[PDB]
Amino acid sequence: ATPPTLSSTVLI
Amino acid sequence: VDCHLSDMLQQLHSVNASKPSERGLVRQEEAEDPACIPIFWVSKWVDYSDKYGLGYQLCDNSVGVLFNDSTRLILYNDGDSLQYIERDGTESYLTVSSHPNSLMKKITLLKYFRNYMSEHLLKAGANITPREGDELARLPYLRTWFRTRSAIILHLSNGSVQINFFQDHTKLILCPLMAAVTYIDEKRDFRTYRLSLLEEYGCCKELASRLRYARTMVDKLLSS
Repeated sequence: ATPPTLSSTVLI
Repeated sequence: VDCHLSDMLQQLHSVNASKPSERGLVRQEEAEDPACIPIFWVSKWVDYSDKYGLGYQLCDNSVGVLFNDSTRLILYNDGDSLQYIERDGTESYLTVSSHPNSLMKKITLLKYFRNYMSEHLLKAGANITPREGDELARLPYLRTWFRTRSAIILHLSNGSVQINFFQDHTKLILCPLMAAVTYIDEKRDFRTYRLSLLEEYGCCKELASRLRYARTMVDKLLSS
């Protein structure tokens, strides 16, 4: 799986 | 819902010209309006622009993708109903259960984007409750978007403009039909203000700064 360029706030 | 950007630009010009953070006593709380809360906004998004495009989730749990070829595929919150928008803007309504073989590739991509967002990302404004008839409203799609060193700008088909600031996670949702602005602050507090009332009562330097930035962003959307 290739990670995206950018994304919104990730879960914690 | 086309000529809405120019209305938003005029509304922003009006509020910014009034210098709202420069009042004798700013009474921002008096500019609040709960009746102006937006029905739709982008709760999650993923940038895969190098090869596929931008995936996003709306607050109603519907997912969409704006592909690199400038086409859009939207999956309704039921997980079967689909909406496909061509570059010209022509809409087509289909289902996953009975989909044309022509969309197999784009549907597969949307399902990957949907699964990524579900597994990895936090839902913005998750605490907000929907009103009595909001579910019948026309589901908007992402018209256009762009990134800056400070924010992501999202322009919806219903005329609304969303600005998500990277550094402090603050967000603006501008609705031109209601001439209102929703601000989600650092403490994740969700407040909606009438723009004509921010002119009347003023606001904090924080919000006033975001509104000046918003005017620059709307100008960029209109020039594009």
